[PDB]
Amino acid sequence: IRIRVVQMLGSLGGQINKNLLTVTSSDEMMKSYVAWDREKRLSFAVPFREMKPVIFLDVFLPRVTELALTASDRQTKVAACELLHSMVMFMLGKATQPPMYQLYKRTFPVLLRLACDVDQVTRQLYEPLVMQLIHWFTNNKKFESQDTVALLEAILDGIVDPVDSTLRDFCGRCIREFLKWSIKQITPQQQEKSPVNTKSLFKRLYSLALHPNAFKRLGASLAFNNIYREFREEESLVEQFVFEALVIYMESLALAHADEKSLGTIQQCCDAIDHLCRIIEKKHVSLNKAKKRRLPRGFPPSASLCLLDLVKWLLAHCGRPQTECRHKSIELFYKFVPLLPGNRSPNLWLKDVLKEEGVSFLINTFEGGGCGLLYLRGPFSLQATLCWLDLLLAALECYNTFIGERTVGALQVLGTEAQSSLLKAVAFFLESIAMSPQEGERYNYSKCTVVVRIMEFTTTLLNTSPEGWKLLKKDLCNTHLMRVLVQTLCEPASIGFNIGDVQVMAHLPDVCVNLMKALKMSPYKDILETHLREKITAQSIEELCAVNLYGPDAQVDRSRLAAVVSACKQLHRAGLLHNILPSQSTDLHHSVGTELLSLVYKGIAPGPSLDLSCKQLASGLLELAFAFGGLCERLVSLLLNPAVLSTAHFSHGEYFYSLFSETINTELLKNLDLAV
Amino acid sequence: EVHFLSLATNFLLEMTSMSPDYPNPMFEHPQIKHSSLITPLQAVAQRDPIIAKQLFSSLFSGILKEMDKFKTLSEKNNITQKLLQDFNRFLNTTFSFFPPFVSCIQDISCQHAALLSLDPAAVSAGCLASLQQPVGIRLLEEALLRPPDVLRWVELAKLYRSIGEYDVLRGIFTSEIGTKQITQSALLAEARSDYSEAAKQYDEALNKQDWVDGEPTEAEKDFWELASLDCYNHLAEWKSLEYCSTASIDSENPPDLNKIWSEPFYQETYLPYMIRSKLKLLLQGEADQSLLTFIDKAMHGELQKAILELHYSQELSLLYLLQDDVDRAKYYIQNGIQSFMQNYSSIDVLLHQSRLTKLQSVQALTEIQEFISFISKQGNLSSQVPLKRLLNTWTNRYPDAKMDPMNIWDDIITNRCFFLSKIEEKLTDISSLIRSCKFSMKMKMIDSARKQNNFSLAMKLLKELHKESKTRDDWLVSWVQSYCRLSHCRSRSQGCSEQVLTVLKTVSLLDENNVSSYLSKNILAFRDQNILLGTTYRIIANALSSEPACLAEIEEDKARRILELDSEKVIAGLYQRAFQHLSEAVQAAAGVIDAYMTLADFCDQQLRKEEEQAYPALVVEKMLKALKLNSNEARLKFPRLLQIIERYPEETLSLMTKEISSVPCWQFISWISHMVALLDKDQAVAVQHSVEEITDNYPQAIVYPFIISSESYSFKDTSTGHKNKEFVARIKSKLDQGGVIQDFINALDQLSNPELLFKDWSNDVRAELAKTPVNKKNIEKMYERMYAALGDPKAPGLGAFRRKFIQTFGKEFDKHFGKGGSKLLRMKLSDFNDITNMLLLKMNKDSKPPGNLKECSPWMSDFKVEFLRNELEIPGQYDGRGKPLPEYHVRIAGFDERVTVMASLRRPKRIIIRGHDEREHPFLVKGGEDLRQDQRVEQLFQVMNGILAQDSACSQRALQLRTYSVVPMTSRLGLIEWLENTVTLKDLLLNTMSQEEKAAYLSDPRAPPCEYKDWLTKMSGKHDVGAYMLMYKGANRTETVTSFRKRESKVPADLLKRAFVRMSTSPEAFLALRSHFASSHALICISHWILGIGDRHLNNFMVAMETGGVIGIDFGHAFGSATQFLPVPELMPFRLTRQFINLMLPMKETGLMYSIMVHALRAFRSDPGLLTNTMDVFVKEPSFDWKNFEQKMLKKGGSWIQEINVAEKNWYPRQKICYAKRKLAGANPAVITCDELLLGHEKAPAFRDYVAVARGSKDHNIRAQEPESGLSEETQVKCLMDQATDPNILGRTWEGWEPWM
Repeated sequence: IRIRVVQMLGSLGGQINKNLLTVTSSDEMMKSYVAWDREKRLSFAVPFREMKPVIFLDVFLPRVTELALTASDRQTKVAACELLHSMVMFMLGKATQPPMYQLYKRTFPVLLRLACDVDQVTRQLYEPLVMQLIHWFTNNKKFESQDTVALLEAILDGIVDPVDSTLRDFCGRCIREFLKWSIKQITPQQQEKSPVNTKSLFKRLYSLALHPNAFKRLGASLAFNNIYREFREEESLVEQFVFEALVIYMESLALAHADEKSLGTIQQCCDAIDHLCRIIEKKHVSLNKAKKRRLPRGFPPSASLCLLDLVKWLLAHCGRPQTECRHKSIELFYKFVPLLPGNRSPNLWLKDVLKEEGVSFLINTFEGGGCGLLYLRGPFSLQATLCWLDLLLAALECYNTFIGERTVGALQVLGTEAQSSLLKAVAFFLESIAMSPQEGERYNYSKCTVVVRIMEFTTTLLNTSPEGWKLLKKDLCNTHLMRVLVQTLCEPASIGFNIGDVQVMAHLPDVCVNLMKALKMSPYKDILETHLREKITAQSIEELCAVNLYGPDAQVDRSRLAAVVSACKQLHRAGLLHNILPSQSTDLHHSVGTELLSLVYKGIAPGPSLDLSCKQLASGLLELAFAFGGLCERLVSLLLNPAVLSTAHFSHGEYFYSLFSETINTELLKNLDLAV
Repeated sequence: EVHFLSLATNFLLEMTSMSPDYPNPMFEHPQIKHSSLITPLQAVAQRDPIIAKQLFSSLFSGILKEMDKFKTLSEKNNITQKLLQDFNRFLNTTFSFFPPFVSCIQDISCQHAALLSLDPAAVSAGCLASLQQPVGIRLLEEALLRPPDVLRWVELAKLYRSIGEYDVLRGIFTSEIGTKQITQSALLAEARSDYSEAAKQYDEALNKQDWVDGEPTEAEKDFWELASLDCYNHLAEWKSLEYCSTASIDSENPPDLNKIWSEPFYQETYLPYMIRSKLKLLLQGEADQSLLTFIDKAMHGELQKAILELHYSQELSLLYLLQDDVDRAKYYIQNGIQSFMQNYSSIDVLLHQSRLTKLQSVQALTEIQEFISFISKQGNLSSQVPLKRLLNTWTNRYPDAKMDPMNIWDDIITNRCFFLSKIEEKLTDISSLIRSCKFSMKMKMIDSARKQNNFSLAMKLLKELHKESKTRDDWLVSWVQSYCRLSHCRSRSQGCSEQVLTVLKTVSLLDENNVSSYLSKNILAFRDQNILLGTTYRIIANALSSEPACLAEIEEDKARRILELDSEKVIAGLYQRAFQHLSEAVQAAAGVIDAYMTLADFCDQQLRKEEEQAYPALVVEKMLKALKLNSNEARLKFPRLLQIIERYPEETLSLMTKEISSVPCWQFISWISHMVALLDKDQAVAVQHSVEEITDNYPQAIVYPFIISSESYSFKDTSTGHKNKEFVARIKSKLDQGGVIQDFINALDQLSNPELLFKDWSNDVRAELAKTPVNKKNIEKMYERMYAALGDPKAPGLGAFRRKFIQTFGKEFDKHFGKGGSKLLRMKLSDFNDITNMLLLKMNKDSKPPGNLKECSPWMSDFKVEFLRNELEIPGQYDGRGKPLPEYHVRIAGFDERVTVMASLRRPKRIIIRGHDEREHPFLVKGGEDLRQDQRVEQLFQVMNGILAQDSACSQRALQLRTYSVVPMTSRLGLIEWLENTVTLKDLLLNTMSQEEKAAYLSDPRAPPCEYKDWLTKMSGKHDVGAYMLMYKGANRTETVTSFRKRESKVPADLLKRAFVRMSTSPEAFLALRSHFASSHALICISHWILGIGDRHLNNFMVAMETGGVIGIDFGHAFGSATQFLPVPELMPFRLTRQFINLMLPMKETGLMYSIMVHALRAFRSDPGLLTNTMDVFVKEPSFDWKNFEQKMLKKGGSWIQEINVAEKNWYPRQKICYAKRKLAGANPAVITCDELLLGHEKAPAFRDYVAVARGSKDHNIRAQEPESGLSEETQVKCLMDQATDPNILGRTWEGWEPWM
């Protein structure tokens, strides 16, 4: 390896080669090549028989401290850990008879990195040491001095950092020990002054929490998941801070809008707020009063903040375009309405205030401040367009639960008597919805995440009160919505659905079919029939079902067949296939089904090789061919056949049974007593 | 010896078991037994060597400290002599060198009394081979503090010669091994890369005969031989190197054998040049046959084999490839790569330039490996395409120009041509591509060697290739073009006499063939030929126009050839020849930028000569058609256009509009505060379309330059100047649509301190109305700016917001602003501002400056960015130098909840804001300071260290001026970048003092403050300023000098040395902390003098405690203005005081703070004039007139109050460029201070004593014994360093400038 390093470094050039060493030479190395404290301490006096000279025990601290982390020999690693533990005990015993916090600030953030590293015996050591000196430092014999703040900032600088995921969950346990011993010892006749007290730690938590860094909110949520086991199981301390700061945890959750799904911050903040909403419904189901309460960030000031303004702030921020906050605020709205002293329900409440506070008042808190330009028909990702799309999605998913529940009606909220802007906004959206490459698909994903919500809204509006059909217009009953529906039915490689995902590709044929079933009961099934009766006809099938199928054509003809195969299978799940394609004026036996079965039977006759996707296509086609009618007697008659297929001559029926052998059997077992 | 330190501490610690103290020595509750620490301490020592070395080296000095109570005086001397003999025996007797043992004995030696005189020729031979040089260097220097005292300098030179560091090497060869007068004039002419005069005046000193004036000792009698060997080695002088290496040991015809193997001093410094030169001479084609037999006769034994295999081995691989046994060479080159890895792994990691000189040979090693592994396949030569791709990857891979010294270039070129000749034998178009590759690589070698000032190495390569360059036409024209470039460049250093004589000879050579039917078909080199001849006629016409008629006298044929092409009608004709040959090529990639810019600069300098034809029609088109392309040299010359168009308004204006409207609209963002200031100036229609274009595309980079240019723009009423105020209204109305940038600036205004703002307004009104109260309505036009910021608690609400400071100040001043509303709003008297001052002394004793939080300006404390409402985009990007990307500048995302005041007069504030890129950026805010001065001088520092990174001799040292950032958002409000972990120089030198040194320095009747003040009284009589006006005629020369030494000698000496030893605590790190401080301080002391900056007191130097390098801040007096306009002038060019000298002991000042200065000044005054142009178009800006300068000087309270009466007209922004151009083009730095003390202190009372002290004495100082003009760099910096420390000067200077420290 080293010879290869020098060979490549030689052939790498001459103007490139000296990039190697010349980074800075002073980044991390010139913090190890400097002193730790100016005036030395720790005079050790090795006792001989008569002399006793003095040895300064600092000059081999920054080499012991580097041996004890990456030694690569467990014969010197345990030696350095034993020497470092004895040296820590000596330097702790010296200062209790010489200020050395400039030594503490560099010898404390190595004890944690030792105490939770890998090895078990150096975990049996340094875990009770750093769990004991927390108990010593959090005592009144060394309270409020500058030495404890070094330990506390050592803990917090542990808890927020790149890559030390074995250490962050240890710093959580240190904060839990800190909180326990910081009320186990300090007495309330003197617990009113400390700037490292409980409430100072809480303000430190919130000032950590509203931070644009990715990690300084993950640190706050790990702190709260470790302190929710306390802060509820004792009294006379709970009703002040965090029962206001629930909104600041929710606002940090809102601030975590576009970090990453794979970071691990949303799963922590959701549990962080839920661990407290499971205690607001254990005491504030009973404890409700106008006591002296503390104001959080945002609300108007008063003398009490009991519950009723929290839900009003929620219902004023349920159209907030930060999605993971919007979901939690709607959910908390539903599980926070039935706790008024009237023991109410949503169905009384929202209409009960809509009758007496203005019809547009519950409109503008749905459309938001983004109700109010053909420069976007070129498919691109200008940051104004994406933010307007986010506003539209907020306006779209606000209604999707209030209409779907029995809280409000449908023609009550919408209609001609209000003159809102969403009904016009979706029609503005449905003009160029179907239309620097590195930012195009970024626009395409957020364009495609809203047509599914449009389809779900069109589904959920009808099937809750089917007497308000005609309040919608007819552009959605025209060649825009019934164009994009045929696009997401057959070939949605056009409107922007890229494949390479796994969520939306799996969620298309669960919403297309439920939308179609939400339209066959609708009176305008005829627009669907007259549109879809033009693309999947018999002549289009026989022009798709060609005469040359198994050759060098890889993508083209098998894809063009599989599109309409998937389309008709979605139709058969929908229960709308005889409302599209009827047979000839004959018996049951659908002529396209008999044609498909005869096609696959006579294809494998020679004039044949195979593949994997060719057999997948053949199995899908032969599975569709039984979905039309009864047809099983024809299938058994096909199976018992005495033909002879010669080859440079086996049976000509066992081959056709032997290839498929699963679709045939699961079709024969679909109907009993007329098969056997 | 690998285990001796562990065994020593084992035996030294075993006997404490028979000692009665193991009685739980912590003896309390939170203990540890005494056996629980001393047992693992010796258990860890026998595993790794470094902590064992530390244990032994501490316990030894502990024992010797404890021995000094008993064991009385007579015995300690014998014990220490025994230990000295033992350590001598150790160093002489050790066999396999161990680094943490050799360092251990040389560490415990250097901390005790008698052990210092160890073995001054065994220390060097041990440290040079164990690769532990820093500690021996420190040991020898500590022995040279507190003949044997000359050989010590020889071995210190031998140590410093191996780790680069050649400046400190030549700093002892002219001060200690000296006292003659050929070594000085040879080392001065080998300091610059001039390796022919210093290798021609060593033979003249080594073949001396008489010399009865003091015969030179045998310390330099061999040093002359060694240095002549080196200065023969650097340039390609092979045959005269073997002779001077072998012809001083034995007889004449070579007996070279065990002669050199015996007397091992003969083996060290005479072998490698010999084998190197013999191998190099064999590599070109001879028989030689003399080192082969010596190698084969030395290929026996252990001593004569285990050194020649251990050290070199690469010459052995080349030699056995020459004898053609390949696997022998393969074994030796594999040992060579293993040897290189073993060498590199032991150098301490911050010892730079040693690692570079080790890293610069792996290319040659892998080239030999590539050649063997190419030739070791039989079917590899079955075609020519492996050879073709081989030649392609060889040609693509060069060592770089300008950063690799020329022996490495010759190594790669010699090995490549030898490999090509061997392949040319082993494989037999094909025999033309080999020759073409050879010739092209040699031409790249010559073009690299011309750049870094190796001209003697250039000329021999020119003449060596010259016989080959006849077979074609393109090769000959490229050769004569390279010759013309060489003779163009090498004539810039020679004086005014020989300049015309050496550039005339590169004219007539070109009359031969590169014209015989070649300049009609090809057109590419057709332009370059005309460029070269035009520049040659430019040089000739520029030469004798400086000194007019004495120069065209001494020469017959030269004068006839000059007058062939009176006495003015030949100069005008030569200028005509230059202009015609420059207009040939423009009418005839990246080659058009040269052809444009030569004509551009020639016509510009001819116009600046002429101001004391159709040239403005040729300047603008030919410049802007290159500025349309990316051209950084043309990018800095835009205000030359904005001056030529103003002073030449008749023609070339619609031309200017038509050219400037068709351009990339992003190459003006650096010059935007000129173009937005030209709006109020007439003829602004040339700059409207580009400004509207940039405010359409990049609307953020024009905001803060527009606020100040719209803060004062009073138009005209003529017909061409009516639409301009509407255009200003158009840009103002289309900019700042969100109303948020104004809120940002308003919040930053609310952040600052108003208590000094009221003081600034008080001095403004008491300086405005106190001349004559006939000035119309100005107090009534300026009182609203006071009343908006201060007054009722509703005016800040209507301006920006409520303040926590206005709650205690605007609420307070309602009971004394009643007097304001009564009389101060309608004052018109200027008779009593003591009423303001008695309230002003109340406004500081009951006030609360510490606002303690961010909540003083709550717009930023609750930011919460939500949508597109003109997001802020943190102030300070858009540097220029290319197309911006306005999406990836870090948008602002939060303000941190902690402010910190600073320690100054004004106490500015610090903010800790966050970026959307998750980092935190700190910054510092300045309330009430104009900052278009510091922004301009940072632009000067950027152009200065853009110059500095192209001279090779400063690029190899890696000299850069470390800049910073300032943003002037509006007037009186700007952001300035704060740096992390830096300490002011005064704070370093004041913390490093011990507890009684500092306290008895501050509070003391004998202190150098109070002694200097009592000296001021006893020479003059009063106790104020004007005592300086009496002192210059109140004391003679030889009294102040002794009185200055007597109070200088009361400060401790080793204070910066103690500061760098307190924090380094590693002998390796101390070296590269001292050296970087010295290098950076040398560079800023020569860069503060070209543009003369004064007021260089203690707190305007900030050092960085992670690598020890100074930063210069607080740019008060920009051009020469500290000695013009202060009452008591200052006369020193920079600050080189006592401590900056006592850091460098025992070396004298000519070692490190001198060669940096010489190379930097040679880098500066060898330019086309970009620094002069940029200083000119800086000083020709109408924003810093006499009013703005006195308003700037009145910001602090101090020595400048009033009393000019002359300087309203004596500002003179042409004489400052005249004087800076003079002391850039060679001027005695006692004459510039003379003239600039005349021009401000003419008809002063004590003017004669000022001009006497600035002149010299002609007894002591070299600055009085030199011509006032026409000097050179080394003598210029010599009299400069003399004037920086002349104790007559420093005895009489300002008491806060701190001359005694």
